[PDB]
Amino acid sequence: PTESIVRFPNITNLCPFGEVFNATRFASVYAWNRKRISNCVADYSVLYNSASFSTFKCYGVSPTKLNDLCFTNVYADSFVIRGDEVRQIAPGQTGKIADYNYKLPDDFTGCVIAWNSNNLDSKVGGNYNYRYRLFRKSNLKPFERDISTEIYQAGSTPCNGVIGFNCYFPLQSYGFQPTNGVGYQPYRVVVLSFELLHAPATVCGPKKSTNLVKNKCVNFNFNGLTGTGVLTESNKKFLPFQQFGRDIADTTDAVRDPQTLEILDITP
Amino acid sequence: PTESIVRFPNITNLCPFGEVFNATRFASVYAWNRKRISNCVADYSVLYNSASFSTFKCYGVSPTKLNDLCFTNVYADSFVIRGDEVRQIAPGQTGKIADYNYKLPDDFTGCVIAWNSNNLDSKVGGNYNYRYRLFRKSNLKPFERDISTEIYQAGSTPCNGVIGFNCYFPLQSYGFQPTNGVGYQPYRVVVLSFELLHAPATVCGPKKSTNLVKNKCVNFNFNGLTGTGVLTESNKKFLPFQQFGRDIADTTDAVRDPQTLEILDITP
Amino acid sequence: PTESIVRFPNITNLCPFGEVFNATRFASVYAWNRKRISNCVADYSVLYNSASFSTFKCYGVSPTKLNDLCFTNVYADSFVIRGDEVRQIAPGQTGKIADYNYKLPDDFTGCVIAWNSNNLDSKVGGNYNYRYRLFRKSNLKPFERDISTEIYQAGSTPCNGVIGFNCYFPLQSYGFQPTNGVGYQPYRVVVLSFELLHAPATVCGPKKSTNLVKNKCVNFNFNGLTGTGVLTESNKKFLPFQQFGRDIADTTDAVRDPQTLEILDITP
Amino acid sequence: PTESIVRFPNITNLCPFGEVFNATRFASVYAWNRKRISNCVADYSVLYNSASFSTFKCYGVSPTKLNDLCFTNVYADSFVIRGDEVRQIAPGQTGKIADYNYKLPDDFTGCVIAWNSNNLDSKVGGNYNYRYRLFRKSNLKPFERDISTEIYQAGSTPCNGVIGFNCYFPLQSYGFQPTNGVGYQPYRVVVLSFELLHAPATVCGPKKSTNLVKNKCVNFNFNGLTGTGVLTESNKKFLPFQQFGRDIADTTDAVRDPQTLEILDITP
Amino acid sequence: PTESIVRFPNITNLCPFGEVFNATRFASVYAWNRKRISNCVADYSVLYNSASFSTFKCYGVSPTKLNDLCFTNVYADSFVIRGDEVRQIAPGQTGKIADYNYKLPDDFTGCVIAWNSNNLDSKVGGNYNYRYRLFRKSNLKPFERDISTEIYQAGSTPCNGVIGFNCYFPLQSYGFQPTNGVGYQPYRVVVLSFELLHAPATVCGPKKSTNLVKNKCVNFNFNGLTGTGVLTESNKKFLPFQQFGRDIADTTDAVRDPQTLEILDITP
Amino acid sequence: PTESIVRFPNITNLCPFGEVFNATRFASVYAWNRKRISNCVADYSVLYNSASFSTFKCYGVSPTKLNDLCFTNVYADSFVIRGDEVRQIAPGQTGKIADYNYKLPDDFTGCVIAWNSNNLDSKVGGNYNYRYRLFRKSNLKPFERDISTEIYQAGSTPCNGVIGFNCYFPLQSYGFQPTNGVGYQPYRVVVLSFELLHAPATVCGPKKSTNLVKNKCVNFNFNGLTGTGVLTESNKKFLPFQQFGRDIADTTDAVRDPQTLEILDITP
Ligand SMILES: *[C@@H]1O[C@H](CO)[C@@H](O)[C@H](O)[C@H]1NC(C)=O
Ligand SMILES: *[C@@H]1O[C@H](CO)[C@@H](O)[C@H](O)[C@H]1NC(C)=O
Ligand SMILES: *[C@@H]1O[C@H](CO)[C@@H](O)[C@H](O)[C@H]1NC(C)=O
Ligand SMILES: *[C@@H]1O[C@H](CO)[C@@H](O)[C@H](O)[C@H]1NC(C)=O
Ligand SMILES: *[C@@H]1O[C@H](CO)[C@@H](O)[C@H](O)[C@H]1NC(C)=O
Ligand SMILES: *[C@@H]1O[C@H](CO)[C@@H](O)[C@H](O)[C@H]1NC(C)=O
Ligand SMILES: *[C@@H]1O[C@H](CO)[C@@H](O)[C@H](O)[C@H]1NC(C)=O
Ligand SMILES: *[C@@H]1O[C@H](CO)[C@@H](O)[C@H](O)[C@H]1NC(C)=O
Ligand SMILES: *[C@@H]1O[C@H](CO)[C@@H](O)[C@H](O)[C@H]1NC(C)=O
Ligand SMILES: *[C@@H]1O[C@H](CO)[C@@H](O)[C@H](O)[C@H]1NC(C)=O
Ligand SMILES: *[C@@H]1O[C@H](CO)[C@@H](O)[C@H](O)[C@H]1NC(C)=O
Ligand SMILES: *[C@@H]1O[C@H](CO)[C@@H](O)[C@H](O)[C@H]1NC(C)=O
Repeated sequence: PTESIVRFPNITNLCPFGEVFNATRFASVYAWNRKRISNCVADYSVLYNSASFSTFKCYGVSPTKLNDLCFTNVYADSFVIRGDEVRQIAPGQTGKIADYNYKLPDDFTGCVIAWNSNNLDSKVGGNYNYRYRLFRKSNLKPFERDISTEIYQAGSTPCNGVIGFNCYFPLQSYGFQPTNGVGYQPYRVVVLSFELLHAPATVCGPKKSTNLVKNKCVNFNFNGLTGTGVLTESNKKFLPFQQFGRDIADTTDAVRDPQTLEILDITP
Repeated sequence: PTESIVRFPNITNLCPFGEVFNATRFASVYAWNRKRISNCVADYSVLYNSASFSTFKCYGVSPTKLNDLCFTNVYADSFVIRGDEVRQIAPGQTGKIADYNYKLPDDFTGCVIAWNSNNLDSKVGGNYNYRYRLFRKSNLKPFERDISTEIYQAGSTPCNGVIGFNCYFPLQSYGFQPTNGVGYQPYRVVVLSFELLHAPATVCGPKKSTNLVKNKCVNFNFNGLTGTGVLTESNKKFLPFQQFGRDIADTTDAVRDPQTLEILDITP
Repeated sequence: PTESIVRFPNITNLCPFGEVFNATRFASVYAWNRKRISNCVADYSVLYNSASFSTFKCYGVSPTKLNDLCFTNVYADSFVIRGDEVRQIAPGQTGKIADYNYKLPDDFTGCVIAWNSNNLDSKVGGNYNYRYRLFRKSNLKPFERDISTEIYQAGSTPCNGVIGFNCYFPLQSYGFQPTNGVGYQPYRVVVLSFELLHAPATVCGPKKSTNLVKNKCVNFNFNGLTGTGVLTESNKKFLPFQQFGRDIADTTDAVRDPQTLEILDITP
Repeated sequence: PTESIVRFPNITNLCPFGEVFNATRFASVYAWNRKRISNCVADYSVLYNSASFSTFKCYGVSPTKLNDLCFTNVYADSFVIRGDEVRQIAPGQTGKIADYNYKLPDDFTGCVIAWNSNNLDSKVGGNYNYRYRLFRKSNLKPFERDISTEIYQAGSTPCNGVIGFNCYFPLQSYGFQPTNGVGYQPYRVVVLSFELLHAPATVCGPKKSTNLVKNKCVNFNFNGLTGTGVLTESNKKFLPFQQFGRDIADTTDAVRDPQTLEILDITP
Repeated sequence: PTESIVRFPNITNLCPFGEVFNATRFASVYAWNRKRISNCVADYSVLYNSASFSTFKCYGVSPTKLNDLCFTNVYADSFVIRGDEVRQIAPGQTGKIADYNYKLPDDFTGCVIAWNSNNLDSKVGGNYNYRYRLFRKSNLKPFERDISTEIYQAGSTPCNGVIGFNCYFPLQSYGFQPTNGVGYQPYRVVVLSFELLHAPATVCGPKKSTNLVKNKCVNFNFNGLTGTGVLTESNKKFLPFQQFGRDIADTTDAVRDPQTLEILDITP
Repeated sequence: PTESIVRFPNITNLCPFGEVFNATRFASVYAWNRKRISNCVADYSVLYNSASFSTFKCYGVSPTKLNDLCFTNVYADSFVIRGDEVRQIAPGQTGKIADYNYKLPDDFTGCVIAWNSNNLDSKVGGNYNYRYRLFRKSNLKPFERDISTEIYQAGSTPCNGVIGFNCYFPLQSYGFQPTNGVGYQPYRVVVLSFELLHAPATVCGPKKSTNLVKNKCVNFNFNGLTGTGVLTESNKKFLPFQQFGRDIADTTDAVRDPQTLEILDITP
């Protein structure tokens, strides 16, 4: 191959990562806010090169390569937790946050971002506006939220909606102090889950497209699908929903152009 | 003086310190339990010799000399706190327990007995039945309790007694676990308050009453009234409520016998 | 398989776990006490459900699946160690307790049960009755107890049976106090070690036996020997010590019934 | 006394305490910033009401009585130091800040106001902008500022104006991290200094100025001069520099009215 | 007064502060080594100005003024303790060291000099040669040395020279390691006690003797006795053991010259 | 095999570890000193048996098996750090010392030796002769040394080589004190890296050389190459740079003796 032919869709607007990562108030972990990111371009090397983030652990994908991939959808989950609970935001972990507040699936393709927010979220005299669910009958399914406020019966006696002996309120405040220990500062956590459905991808990295070159052995990056071959005109009539064609060997024979919406036939 | 004579009333019922120190369940610090001890002989040797009481700080009375004195009324304040906040139970300190839960007066005459109770008040998974008042409008008065449960407004919004943003429950749980450190481990605290007024003493030690030896220079202890003199037979007509007697110079010159109700002149 | 058949020997006495776990005085770690448990029914549910054991770590056996398995004999090793020495009671770990006091094998099968015992093993002023072996020439073998009290020759000079310079006593006191931190607090440790030999299993869980079903395909648990097959009456004669009849293919072909003493061939 | 009279000069402007306490960037402790507060009304109650301040130690004047008094001049000193070194801002105290950076007089009249400033002064990657003088040949005199950057010589070898072995820069960077403990936490300290010398007082509390009641026995606070008397007219020839007279008994008997510049007589 | 006359005895030999402080191995605190120091010039500013001692806290005398004083005898008591126990070497303090190992009288006059000794007194694997007395029936008297090794009876059972249950060895090892914390770190402590009683002075400071001038008003420092007066010839026949002279007014009116053994009349 | 033949060359001098480990002064971590050790005998068991080395971690070799295997060349890297960043001297670890001062490759072969030096590298009042590189624009490559003293521009403004606002000096002082904590105490670190490139061995340990026995199946160690064979005589034409010889089977079959320059055929 001589030169790569990158074809990405003609998207003009950047993804609203700034509003998600720089918002004034984040939600509590029991009622975490999920934002749907779609139909835009997202720069992921801005997040990595910024040294504000204490944690940038990515599972199932590499953080440096994130600008080269087109995901179908992005879900951004934002909440505030304790410092010692940051390690519970991982696939296959146990604890109060993992079981009762935010559960990550084992088959997780995404990145976990955690930065210290002692400056903006903590307050002297106590910031008790951040609460976490401490009591639940059963553990949470992955990507499930619990906003219930029913009194957790921890004994034989019914509670009748009144707090007291063995009847506790399900949500407990953190009590954040600026004079707290290293494990007790507020941490804002944004979990970026990359949905990779077999669909037209709408969140692409910031890569400049290259105009189409055919009839020669070239590299190509069609919607994040890297390959090498000769691109020719395809007689095959793809259905409108269909975006890829798979041979008997499960390798893409043809791809629908993401800019001019035509069919190109890949040959080795 | 030749010999020492001690005359006490013939009270043989032992004071209920077993109910105070060996109760199955204590109460929370916001609703600390007060017990009135009177009209019994008190044994403070069993408190002093015990090898479980980590803190035995006595204010206004010597801890070794608890057995010698006589009092009228004893107030036992039992509650459960954590280790770091045991130091707040003293005259003149600040903190959440001192300001909003239990305040000791600066003129406190009594002892503070604190011992670790990690085995009885901690449960694996958390023992949340012990609560403390965390928010209050104004600091507490000495020997004042606040068992009201009203939602504390921490902002400028009238939120109608529903927990949420800037409206917090007044009581917060300790959440005791056996794995927690000694700063956050349960400590049972019994505060003994002795009041010595111009009243006949009802709480005394187990000091034996000796025989009445008159017309000799003896050291004497009549119901806690120590001194030296030559006790003889009197002709004064005390009224039944009148225990001792005073001269023109406001010095004790006659006492009533605790046992046989006989008036004895103390000449020096 | 249509039905499930469980056959266990008709033994009814409970195993003396109460004597092991609720004893008033535990021995020191250098002279740890091993008790042989056999010929009884062991209910491991009462250990698991109760919330006092801070550390409950099983190696080689799933902790929640203790009830269904049958063991030949159980050895319970009890001792007292401080909080930072709890992590050394594990296979493959190092430390003073692992090298000189109690060493577990790398192939250990069983559970480690450690709970805080600050009330029973600490007195104010120091509880020095719990000693650990501090000096030894060589590390201990697995499950080997050393109670020798010769003076340790640290230097090049003969000790001559007197403590002095470069000659130390091998045992050293913990010195527990209730004010000490959780690293220096008493923990009572019971190590359950299960052996699975060719002997008949005597320590079985609280699972209840069912009726024997013959000539039909069932799923059977014969005294811990799980399997599936058509149980049929056999003409095989087993010697009294022999309990099962593995063939040339190392698969269980016949089992002696633990109650009625019947030889039962298994057809797949 | 029939009533109370408070006569203060007709000063309208509020004191610029917003530009001192809420300044964007404080100076370092080696070059601490001193601001002269005069000719304005000062409200010290609003400083005491805020719970942001973690240290409000006032020496020689009580914090509750701050609004009552009047002063001629206020010296507002501001700097940033770590949490462990807050205690060295005290009269008759020793330390690095006391010897080399900021020394208070042994008889100091004012308030040391220190609050935690983690949110304003810390940043990720460390805020090293705040420097403290660590090396000096001699200890600092009280209220003396040293901004010399000469290289301190520790050994006999002359430094020659370059950094090297035994020749160190006199200023050391603090190294404030958001993840540091409370010991190394950035704290902003404001040291208010008051002069009690007799002069025309320019700064007073927010107390309302009442009318002038003559020939009736009233309490008075004439520009901070507390007393009780019958305020009558005077025929004394007060010169312009003379603000309050005195008698042969060295007691205050004639005070100039601050608003009218009219001499009044205090009659007991 | 015109001149100042210092007369000290003609001694030149320096007493071994080097052997006290720079010894290779010190002694344990239960068997602290006391050395008698007499007939020497002692340069206390060598110990004061050297940046080697972490603590140089002096009781009853100023450390800077020690060069200008003369004492009859100096006791140097050297031992090794831990960092947290350095505080306990003081009058009116409690602990294990103060009660059982080294006790200081309440009228103590001297200095306590403590410096860290990590490289000398620690070893990887534990340095156990430094022992402290942990058990004693009664508290120690001031300056009492106890080197007895008898088994402490902490219970009712006789011990009979065998260590075991409730029978402990009285000496307990520190167990120093170089990786230990600064509280558990080996500190060498030397306590200097000065006999200021009425006796011939032997230990004197490095002040140089000046020539004797008579019949004028001069300040004088005769063997550490300071005054102002006129020195003249005296007819008082002193007995050879007598140094000072005194009258009914309890004032020193005659002294003996340290060098010429001449009796001088101090006329004021 | 019958006996083992260990053949080491005729080397008489010892490797100069004395000034590497027991030098009076060490260099700082930014200017880490490197010493090349070759052509001598090194006794690693002296370092192994030392009672002062707290950390003796090794990578790519066993800490027990370092003496018997002998290496081509030894690079000794010496620097002083504090106790917290001892863990940062490991491959793959991230930190200030790792990124900016001393970086080890991920395939590092050798041993890290660290020991506390609080009595040598700390002085009362502070020892500031040991510096570390705090700021660098890029992370260091493995084994590169950067001693540049250029002013680190931390802001946008060009300040032209002067210290000031965001123009920090790159080096900073540890500031060791004897009373500091174990994290802030000096630790001398000697990294002993070894390369195993294709070259004749120059440093080998103190193991003695045995006489040759030919025509018998003996275990042999020919200067780091260990095998089993019948070392018969040869007739090879080995050029003087050929240390050993390999056949078509890619196995060692001819070794020239290091002590006699005689080629020996290894026959299986
Ligand atoms: C949030 O604001 C800061 C301040 O300018 C900026 O550096 C950062 O890049 C912003 N975050 C995002 C995701 O743009
Ligand atoms: C953008 O892409 C669409 C197909 O996705 C195409 O129809 C349209 O013409 C493109 N816009 C421009 C300006 O080329
Ligand atoms: C509580 O019970 C224990 C049980 O032996 C006893 O020793 C102790 O004296 C009791 N407490 C009081 C105050 O009597
Ligand atoms: C006991 O005291 C009472 C006073 O209440 C008295 O009446 C009675 O006689 C006394 N009894 C004896 C045996 O002293
Ligand atoms: C020990 O005694 C307690 C007392 O309630 C009981 O709950 C526990 O089950 C006992 N332990 C065992 C192993 O039976
Ligand atoms: C109990 O087991 C024994 C086996 O030794 C057997 O002989 C006996 O019949 C059994 N009893 C019952 C009631 O099953
Ligand atoms: C600084 O700003 C805060 C913001 O609300 C305010 O509450 C405070 O009073 C201000 N400080 C002063 C001295 O005015
Ligand atoms: C304000 O004070 C000045 C002098 O103190 C006086 O001359 C003037 O009349 C006053 N004005 C008012 C309105 O009181
Ligand atoms: C101990 O030896 C060192 C070595 O130079 C010396 O500086 C110090 O002054 C000596 N101390 C005494 C008390 O002699
Ligand atoms: C030294 O002092 C003695 C008295 O103790 C005296 O007899 C002698 O003459 C003195 N010598 C000198 C040289 O001053
Ligand atoms: C000493 O070394 C030389 C050169 O390496 C060698 O030729 C000689 O044989 C050696 N000496 C002995 C006794 O082997
Ligand atoms: C450094 O000196 C000590 C002094 O005994 C010695 O034990 C040690 O072996 C020396 N270090 C080396 C590397 O030889």
